[PDB]
Amino acid sequence: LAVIKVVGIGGGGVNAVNRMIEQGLKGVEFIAINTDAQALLMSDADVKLDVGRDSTGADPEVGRKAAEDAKDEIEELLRGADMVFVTAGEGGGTGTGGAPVVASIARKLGALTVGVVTRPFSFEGKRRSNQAENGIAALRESCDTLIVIPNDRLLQMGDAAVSLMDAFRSADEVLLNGVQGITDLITTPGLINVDFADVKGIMSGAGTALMGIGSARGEGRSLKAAEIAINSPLLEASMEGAQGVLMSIAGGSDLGLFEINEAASLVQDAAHPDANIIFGTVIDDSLGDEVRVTVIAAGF
Amino acid sequence: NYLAVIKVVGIGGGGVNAVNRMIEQGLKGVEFIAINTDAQALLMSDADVKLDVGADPEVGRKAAEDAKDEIEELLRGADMVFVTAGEGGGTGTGGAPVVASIARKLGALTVGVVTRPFSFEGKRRSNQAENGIAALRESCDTLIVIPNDRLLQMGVSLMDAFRSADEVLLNGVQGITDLITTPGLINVDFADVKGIMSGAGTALMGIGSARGEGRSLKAAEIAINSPLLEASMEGAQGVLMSIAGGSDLGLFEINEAASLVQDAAHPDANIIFGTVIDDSLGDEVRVTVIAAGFD
Ligand SMILES: Nc1nc2c(ncn2[C@@H]2O[C@H](COP(=O)(O)OP(=O)(O)O)[C@@H](O)[C@H]2O)c(=O)[nH]1
Repeated sequence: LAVIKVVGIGGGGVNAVNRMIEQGLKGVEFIAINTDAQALLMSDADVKLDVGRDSTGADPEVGRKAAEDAKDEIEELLRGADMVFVTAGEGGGTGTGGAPVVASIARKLGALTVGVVTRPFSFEGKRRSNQAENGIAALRESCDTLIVIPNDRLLQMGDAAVSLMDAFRSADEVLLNGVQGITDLITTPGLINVDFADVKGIMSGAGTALMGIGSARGEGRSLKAAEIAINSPLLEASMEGAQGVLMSIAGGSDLGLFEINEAASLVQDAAHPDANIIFGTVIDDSLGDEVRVTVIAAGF
Repeated sequence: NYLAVIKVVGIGGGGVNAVNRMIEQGLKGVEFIAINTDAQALLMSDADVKLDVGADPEVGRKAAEDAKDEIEELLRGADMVFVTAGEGGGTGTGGAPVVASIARKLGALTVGVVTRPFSFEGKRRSNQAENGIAALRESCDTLIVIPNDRLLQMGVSLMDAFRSADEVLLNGVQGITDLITTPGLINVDFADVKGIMSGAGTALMGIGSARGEGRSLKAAEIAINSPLLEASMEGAQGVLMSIAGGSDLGLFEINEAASLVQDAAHPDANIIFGTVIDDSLGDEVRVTVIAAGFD
């Protein structure tokens, strides 16, 4: 029985986590870390830590110092976790600076440490994009796996008439997608069981990674969802280059092995010839006639 | 004066986190108080009462001392106060002795719970772990010391080690409070608990669990021999034992467990014995033994 903790650090990460709770992500403890006591009052995370109270504003250095000052505190909150996720929106001060610290503390404790962060949209300014660049380099060193989701690419998906708040709600969703895609294999498996040891085996020290999501209904759903996942703009066409791929397919209890397999086979065929691919399934009884496929691609 | 008022104070990062666990597990019958002692960080809490008085013990000590009146008003009217800094060090280790002294001067039965870190954790300068214990020992009626090293002889990986420490910590409070607050076939008189705990000094704890036939005896045997007890059962002058179980828990089996602790305890020992009804345990029995004093 694995203990999984998901940490949302910074305003973006704390919003992603709330979205995760609101969408019903199960079998994980949620921890919100931020430098603003108000925003935290609003979070529905299980643990809420307010850091850098004296210091405190989009300065990654302030946020690193604020997490580092609270290092013992954070470590006490994490202690006992087999798996730790660190989600944030790269670019600001709290998530950018703080994320690597929370990651390093989890990795030091020997928890499978997975980072799940977004790159800011280009329209947000070259200062943020730069700070996210440095943020992700640091975070990379602290995580077993770091999935980086480029927000610009999210605009090539969903609606073409999306406002600025919906854009960021899509960022929340996709961060949920990345966490759920993995944790659900462990907490609520289907016919094909991929357990903590398995996920640990493929994602330990796998490095930098991208994700692809796809979903569909009705005839040929599993092939359709797999195909969308593998061609996802978030994967940045780098699928056929990946050395390690974890693939999760979720559907109701009625999800048969034939469909599972079809998706699996399509994915294999698009994958690198020497690719280590693990296929797992998820029971999710809320999905109806829909299946969703998540692909995590690493080792380029 | 007739429904024990029990106040559980978690102080510092590790203390509040322990209290939040207690709320999360559904610990009944007690009032929860969260005291943040750090200036730079606040761990939030769903505790009934919260006081933010904010990695040095000295810093915790002063901030607790500065807030002594507020703390005293928070503790006024309690019959029993628990105080813990939980796992990890920090300012809470400094603040704990203060809350404890305030509670004792108010005339409450003051029980501290403290943990000794795993040796693999290393040590921070000035022996501040051992000093936090000595200061808390001077301020408490009874200090329950949990030596985490002993956990690695119970039943272990690193994540289990840490999770076990948290679980036994919660039990250092729940084991005794449940006895007091939650009915069972054999109930205890608070005045007795106060009799064996008042000015008792250091105490150690032992836990045990078993299912099926001979469960009460098996769990009590595990609890009485617990490595956490550091075999202090022999010399112990004051012993509390509690058996938590479902409603069907038989008087005979209950009595066999009580008999066994009496044989194992020192001849001159005070023994307070009782059961708890917890219908969520199923076929399981959980025993807790608190051993205080020496021969
Ligand atoms: N997922 C998500 N990302 C956001 C949200 N708001 C802002 N962001 C992104 O997160 C980046 C950092 O902002 P924020 O997390 O508020 O900064 P911080 O709190 O100082 O780390 C921004 O540049 C955006 O790309 C949000 O509501 N949800």
